[PDB]
Amino acid sequence: ARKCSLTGKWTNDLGSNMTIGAVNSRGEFTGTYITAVTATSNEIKESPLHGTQNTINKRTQPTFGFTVNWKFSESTTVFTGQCFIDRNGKEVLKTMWLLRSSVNDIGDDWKATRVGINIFTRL
Amino acid sequence: KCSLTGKWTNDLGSNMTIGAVNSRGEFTGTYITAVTATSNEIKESPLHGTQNTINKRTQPTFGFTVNWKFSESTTVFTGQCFIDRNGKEVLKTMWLLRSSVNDIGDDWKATRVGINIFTRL
Amino acid sequence: ARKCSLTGKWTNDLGSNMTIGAVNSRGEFTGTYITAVTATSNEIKESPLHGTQNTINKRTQPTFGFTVNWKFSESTTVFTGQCFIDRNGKEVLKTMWLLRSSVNDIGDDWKATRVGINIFTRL
Amino acid sequence: KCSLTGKWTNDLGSNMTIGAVNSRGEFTGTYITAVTATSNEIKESPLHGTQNTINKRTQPTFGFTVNWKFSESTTVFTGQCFIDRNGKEVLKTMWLLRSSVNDIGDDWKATRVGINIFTRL
Ligand SMILES: C[C@@H](OC(=O)N1C(=O)N[C@@H]2[C@@H](CCCCC(=O)O)SC[C@@H]21)c1cc2c(cc1[N+](=O)[O-])OCO2
Ligand SMILES: C[C@@H](OC(=O)N1C(=O)N[C@@H]2[C@@H](CCCCC(=O)O)SC[C@@H]21)c1cc2c(cc1[N+](=O)[O-])OCO2
Ligand SMILES: C[C@@H](OC(=O)N1C(=O)N[C@@H]2[C@@H](CCCCC(=O)O)SC[C@@H]21)c1cc2c(cc1[N+](=O)[O-])OCO2
Ligand SMILES: C[C@@H](OC(=O)N1C(=O)N[C@@H]2[C@@H](CCCCC(=O)O)SC[C@@H]21)c1cc2c(cc1[N+](=O)[O-])OCO2
Ligand SMILES: *[C@@H]1O[C@H](CO)[C@@H](O)[C@H](O)[C@H]1NC(C)=O
Ligand SMILES: *[C@@H]1O[C@H](CO)[C@@H](O)[C@H](O)[C@H]1NC(C)=O
Ligand SMILES: *[C@@H]1O[C@H](CO)[C@@H](O)[C@H](O)[C@H]1NC(C)=O
Ligand SMILES: *[C@@H]1O[C@H](CO)[C@@H](O)[C@H](O)[C@H]1NC(C)=O
Repeated sequence: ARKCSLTGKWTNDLGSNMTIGAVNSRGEFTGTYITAVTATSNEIKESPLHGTQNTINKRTQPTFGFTVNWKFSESTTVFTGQCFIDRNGKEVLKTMWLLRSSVNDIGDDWKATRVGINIFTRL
Repeated sequence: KCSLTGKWTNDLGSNMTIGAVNSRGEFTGTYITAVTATSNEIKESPLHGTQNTINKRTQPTFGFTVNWKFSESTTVFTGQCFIDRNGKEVLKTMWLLRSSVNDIGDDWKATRVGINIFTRL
Repeated sequence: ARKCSLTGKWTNDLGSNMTIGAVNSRGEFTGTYITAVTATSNEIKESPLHGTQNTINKRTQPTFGFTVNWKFSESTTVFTGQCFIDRNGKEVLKTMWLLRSSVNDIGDDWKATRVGINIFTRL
Repeated sequence: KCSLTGKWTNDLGSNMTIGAVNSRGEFTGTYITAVTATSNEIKESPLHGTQNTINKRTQPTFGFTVNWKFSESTTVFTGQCFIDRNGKEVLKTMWLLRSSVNDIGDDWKATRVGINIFTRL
């Protein structure tokens, strides 16, 4: 089997793109995310992400997580999922995400977390 | 003025340390979990994340990833740092726990979800 | 060990309340929910809920699911959890929920779902 | 005009039928899943839920619970029925799969999360 590697430029059906740089010996990587959609009402900007891939037993399809530090919103998104060789032999990232909104009041914390999936292929 | 830096615990008795948050909002930390979904022995594990600095909010949101050192799994946490008028701090978060599955046909069952509330330890 | 039963009036820390009726032999139940808070700009009203308790292997601490059909918004929330006898011998419902907002456009689907917990105790 | 009533399938080839939706928005249905997290043999299982009828929207939200007949688990699904200019419908949902745990101490790991997209026939 190929190893599924995170390093590279990725896209989803929507056409958001993200670029992940080299993954270091501690499993750390950095990258940038450019979303095609927003919950905000200002200009979208390219935002950094930082995360780690899990290296336990050196799996060829490893899990990973990362945090996107949005540069245009007070929110944060975290993604986690796994790098798979898909049925067609291509790498695919199968992820899920939580988008945390900023709320003014701790009484509103209950409504601040949205959840979804995101599936990425190489661009 | 709600800062992520410090030692934190939850009601379960898991603890977390977080270091200085740099001017880009990056921090690293450790997480020692009281419980695992695994049969392995727990080991303190590193975390890395960022705090959101847009508009220098006093109660910022943030995310981090815990890179478990006794499992093939990864957990992410996101939430917000609340600070009351005593200056008591609370991090209210939700997490996704991603297990490693051997086949892509099992991906659907690989992601668990929950909350974790942390106070200063 | 008591059987943990869904039937009864329940509250959470926030003071939202819920009443669940008799659970039938097919494990169905009906009730009502009054939420203390809301994410819409709308006026809050008591709303019905309908769900089932799982009765496989007649467990004393069953899982269950229910849908709240909000009467004051176009939203729906589903809750699922388990009815435990807690360490102190009280019943407790430990649940998680998904709150589905109505969006006007399919392209907004990605952001229509919030997630949370709710812990109920008998009122 | 987006109606829930019908037989539905997803990319995995799970199927679901939903019957008539009454004037209170209630419906019942069945779910035959292609996959399971369990080691039991899958059996068709009943589902019950409601469609939201406030402002009688063309693309209403709805929820339902699947009462699995081969597991101690329960799944809830919630989402929205979308209908294109052509009359082609799709149900975009997310779900929580609650496992049964023996002790309240394991509750934190009992809830899995996912999506499911259904189409007609
Ligand atoms: C599930 C969804 O996820 C994404 O691809 N998403 C993106 O690429 N961007 C949004 C991001 C929001 C950045 C926000 C900052 C803020 O608003 O605070 S986080 C997940 C979502 C998606 C949305 C779509 C879509 C296809 C997909 N998808 O392919 O997964 O088509 C129209 O909208
Ligand atoms: C919801 C729960 O969350 C946690 O605190 N959790 C932990 O501190 N540990 C587990 C972690 C699992 C490490 C695993 C690596 C692997 O297994 O693959 S991730 C979230 C959960 C929790 C449980 C409790 C509690 C308070 C909280 N809480 O505040 O988060 O009191 C009684 O039990
Ligand atoms: C986690 C949270 O959950 C609830 O209690 N929730 C409620 O009782 N109400 C909201 C409901 C919203 C109905 C919305 C219709 C619409 O807006 O579209 S859905 C579950 C959530 C909660 C919020 C709190 C709190 C304690 C808890 N809790 O104990 O879980 O203290 C002050 O705010
Ligand atoms: C995300 C996933 O979800 C499903 O379709 N699912 C199913 O139809 N079956 C599993 C169910 C198992 C219930 C369990 C009883 C028990 O084990 O306790 S609940 C949701 C999931 C899915 C998987 C796929 C797919 C498309 C989708 N989808 O559209 O959601 O194509 C390849 O595999
Ligand atoms: C993603 O990359 C493609 C090709 O580089 C480009 O045409 C598209 O606009 C990019 N998406 C965004 C949101 O920038
Ligand atoms: C958390 O720290 C406390 C006291 O400092 C300690 O007794 C407890 O063992 C720690 N929890 C874990 C899982 O290490
Ligand atoms: C919960 O019920 C108690 C009545 O016992 C009531 O005082 C409280 O306000 C109720 N909550 C709501 C939202 O009605
Ligand atoms: C779904 O329906 C199709 C035929 O209509 C059938 O071939 C398929 O096996 C069904 N799926 C399951 C899981 O029963």
